[PDB]
Amino acid sequence: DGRTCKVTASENLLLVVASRDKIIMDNITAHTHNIYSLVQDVSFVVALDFDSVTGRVFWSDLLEG
Amino acid sequence: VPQPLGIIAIHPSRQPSSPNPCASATCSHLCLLSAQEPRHYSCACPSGWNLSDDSVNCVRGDQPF
Ligand SMILES: *[C@@H]1O[C@H](CO)[C@@H](O)[C@H](O)[C@H]1NC(C)=O
Ligand SMILES: *[C@@H]1O[C@H](CO)[C@@H](O)[C@H](O)[C@H]1NC(C)=O
Repeated sequence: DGRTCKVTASENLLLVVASRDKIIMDNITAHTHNIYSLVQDVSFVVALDFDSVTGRVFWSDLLEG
Repeated sequence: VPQPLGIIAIHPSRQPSSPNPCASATCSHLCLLSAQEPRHYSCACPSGWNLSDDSVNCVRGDQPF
């Protein structure tokens, strides 16, 4: 269309959400959602940030401080 | 999702590549990117420290608080 932009690196996307005991992860392959949990031992996740250089995920916990 | 406080998206497109000003620096505590030209970098000491005229070094305390 000469107006839309798409990513050269594969369209596959990773989306991460923080919900109390789970760092929910969704993997959008094609347009199919795939849902799994990153870590078992977490208590109350509040803030999530992603680091591309190491390939790491950072999160803060309200109960563990 | 019962308690979705935080959300992050993880793709190579969300952390675009850029040259690093700090790689050239050698200050002893912290190097931070800066909008000010031409260095585009500045150095920061721990909370409570001073910064010497030698912009790459820091001095500590010596005053009541
Ligand atoms: C997402 O899912 C695909 C297919 O299961 C997999 O190849 C990929 O490694 C997963 N993670 C990312 C970041 O794409
Ligand atoms: C830095 O040193 C000066 C004395 O030269 C002192 O008065 C000052 O309080 C120190 N730093 C700060 C902002 O506390």
